[PDB]
Amino acid sequence: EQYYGTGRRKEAVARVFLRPGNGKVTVNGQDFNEYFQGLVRAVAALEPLRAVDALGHFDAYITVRGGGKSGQIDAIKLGIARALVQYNPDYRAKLKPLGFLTRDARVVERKKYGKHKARRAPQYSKR
Amino acid sequence: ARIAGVEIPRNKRVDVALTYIYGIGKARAKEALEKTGINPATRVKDLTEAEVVRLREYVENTWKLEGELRAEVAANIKRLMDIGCYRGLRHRRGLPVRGQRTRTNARTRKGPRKTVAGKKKAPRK
Amino acid sequence: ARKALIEKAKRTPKFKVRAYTRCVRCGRARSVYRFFGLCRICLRELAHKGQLPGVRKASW
Amino acid sequence: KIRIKLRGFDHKTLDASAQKIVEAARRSGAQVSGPIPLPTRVRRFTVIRGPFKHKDSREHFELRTHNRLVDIINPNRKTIEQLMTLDLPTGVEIEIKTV
Amino acid sequence: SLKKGVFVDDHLLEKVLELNAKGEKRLIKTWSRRSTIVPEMVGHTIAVYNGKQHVPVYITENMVGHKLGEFAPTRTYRG
Amino acid sequence: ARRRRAEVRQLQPDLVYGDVLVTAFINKIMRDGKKNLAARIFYDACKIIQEKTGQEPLKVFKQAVENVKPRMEVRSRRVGGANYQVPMEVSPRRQQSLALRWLVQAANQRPERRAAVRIAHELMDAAEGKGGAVKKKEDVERMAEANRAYAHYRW
RNA sequence: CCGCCGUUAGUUGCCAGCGGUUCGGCCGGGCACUCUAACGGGACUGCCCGCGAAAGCGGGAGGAAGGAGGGGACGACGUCUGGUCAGCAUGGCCCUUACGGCCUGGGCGACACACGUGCUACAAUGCCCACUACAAAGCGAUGCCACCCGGCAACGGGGAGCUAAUCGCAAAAAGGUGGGCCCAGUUCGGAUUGGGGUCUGCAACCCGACCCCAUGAAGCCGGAAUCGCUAGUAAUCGCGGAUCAGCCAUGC
Repeated sequence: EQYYGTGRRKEAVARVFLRPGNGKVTVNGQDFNEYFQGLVRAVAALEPLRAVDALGHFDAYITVRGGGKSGQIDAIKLGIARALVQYNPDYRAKLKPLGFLTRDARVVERKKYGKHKARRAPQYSKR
Repeated sequence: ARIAGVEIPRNKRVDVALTYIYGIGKARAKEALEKTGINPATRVKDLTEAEVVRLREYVENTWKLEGELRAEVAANIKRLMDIGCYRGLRHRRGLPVRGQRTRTNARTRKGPRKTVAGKKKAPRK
Repeated sequence: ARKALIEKAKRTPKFKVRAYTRCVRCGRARSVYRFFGLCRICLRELAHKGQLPGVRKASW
Repeated sequence: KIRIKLRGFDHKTLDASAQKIVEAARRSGAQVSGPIPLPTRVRRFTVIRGPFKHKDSREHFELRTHNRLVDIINPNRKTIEQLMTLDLPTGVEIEIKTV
Repeated sequence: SLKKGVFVDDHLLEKVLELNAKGEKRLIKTWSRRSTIVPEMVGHTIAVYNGKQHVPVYITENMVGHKLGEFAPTRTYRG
Repeated sequence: ARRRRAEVRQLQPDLVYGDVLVTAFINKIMRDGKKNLAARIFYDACKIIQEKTGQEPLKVFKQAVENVKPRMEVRSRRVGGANYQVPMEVSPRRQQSLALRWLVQAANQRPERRAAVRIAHELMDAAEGKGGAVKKKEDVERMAEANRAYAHYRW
């Protein structure tokens, strides 16, 4: 009845609620196709739905927040993947080498005090 | 189909083609084109002499352009160089007015940089 | 001349636009973090030599 | 009906005290809404290491300021009494308000 | 450029108010090359300071009312 | 580099047709960050291109890719002083890679208005062999067999 | 620091489930969830297929995480007798009815030029308008400065809150929705030049930043060379902060 799911990615945390039903999603206040009318990673975030073809089995209400829209979206992906696992661990087993429960190592990392953008030094003169 | 100083833009959005012109930018443009009619969108190949004429009736019958704006500035400058205020001093000597940085820059008001001789670089290495 | 500069803005002279800070344990106003009134090098000597609560060699 | 604000430095020392609050207050007073933590506010600063004026050689330092918060219901005698007589910060500071 | 009311110098004020009341000399020296130009002096030879020495200049008409030191050169060598 | 033979690394499995070629192209067009601006340009493109002809996009696309696939290159070689131009048969990775990036070059030249038409025109012309980058590819092949001498003197 | 799990606590928040509901958590109500955080855990090539005298290399399972997890702080014995006494301390040497005190004024802002390092464009992967999303990080009751009245605004008048997860600085921007430009110095671009002003400050001459009426320069992507950089990195995108009255801050 209450298939809760968590999903974190890049300065954003997705409070993903999955309930049983239609496999249709209304995210944070706007429709899935309307909130996310810009990045096609939207439907890509629904990859777990398409992974078990459950884009019709289980409804969803979402509360993802933080970062930028993209990171939010991918985080939602992790969330959807994690909601079914809690209530059906037969599903995590078939979804591991698919890369669904392995995470990142990213942020716009701490600024350097010798270079502009960490990798960007002052250009070098020599003379 | 003319106005002043033999100026005709020909086939374009009116007010833009007008902003192309000396002494008047977008502000004055919209101002005139909103006090004396004419919608901005209309291209000029479909005009009529009436509003052309009365537009030119807001143009010169009010402020000043071309022949004056240059002459006025010129007079003011003749004043800046009448007692020789620091400003007019630097008007003569060939530099900007701000008095900021001319040590390496200042080539927007006095031609290309003609290298003296470098004055010979020491061992900076 | 160095003795004057410190006694100068010490006893309040005229307009607010002439109030330079001071590392009172060295004597300078330049890059003096006006939260303490301590210059760069000297804020560093005091902090280094441990005489400061809650001052941390950042590890973040 | 009691609110208390806590501003301390050293985490270990402060927390054991912030524990000593809610713990012993759960005795001398009734229910003590445990130390709902307030983000370690930090006064950030930067400096150099060498005096021979360069544009290199720099280190970052943080004034790490710990915040802790306490809420209490309807108070008692004993609370006031014993929890006004003792406190050993030897550092940390405590500032309270009964809104 | 001061919102309302302009900025000048009242030492020159005390000097000039009794200078106008007569129209005495041609010696209106000023070791204060700051104050904005104020026409209320009938324009006499402001023998102002030049950072280095007391260099003069006459004030006449067209100068509507603009600051002082820009007329005391103070900068040596020209280019 | 030295101790290392480096490694490979995955390409974003196209979220429309599920191929690596697609995203490699996408990433070429992807400028200054916004992957989806330029990607949108190429998908708009693919829709236009698949309107113009009677076959699917990956077909025309792959045919163009084959019209590239630069099988031989020319590097630099020491000879105690003089310079050699070593004509060597590539690893298909760089073949297809700079096939997509030189595709992108041909698109850089193309004087078309909106980008979609540039990319489109390019894929057509290329798929036939009338493409700029394809032409280029065979020209660099001419470079490869012009120094056929150097094909026996490599580094 | 950040990535997962857990114990530990909810005036941040939350209908996740109910209610009031001005269908804004706005309010009872809860604190499961978010976060915030005290403390721990958790992954070692432990294991599996294989090869190797080994080191260990290739695949696989497992799992939040792999086989240094993405980064730090740390910079040896000693060198370059580099350099800082003008940040300091300090020896030595020198000034003393002054190389010092006071101050007004100007000067480090000056200029025929070489160069570094930074910024902003030469457009159509791009600019202008409206429209509307999604960041973190911080400073702020000797301060941060909103909400209304004004105005083109800078900025000022009434001044509201905030000793501050509860109020504020504050508005992110790229984007993307609808339209307009049309490859032309091009509504590209903003230096320079004139005049109108407001703030700050005693006061913006030599010496300020900004709102505005006017020009709209040089430039249609760059010689010889030289430069950074292996991924959330180049690039792009905005900001807080700090010294600081304001302010040349594109710097850091």
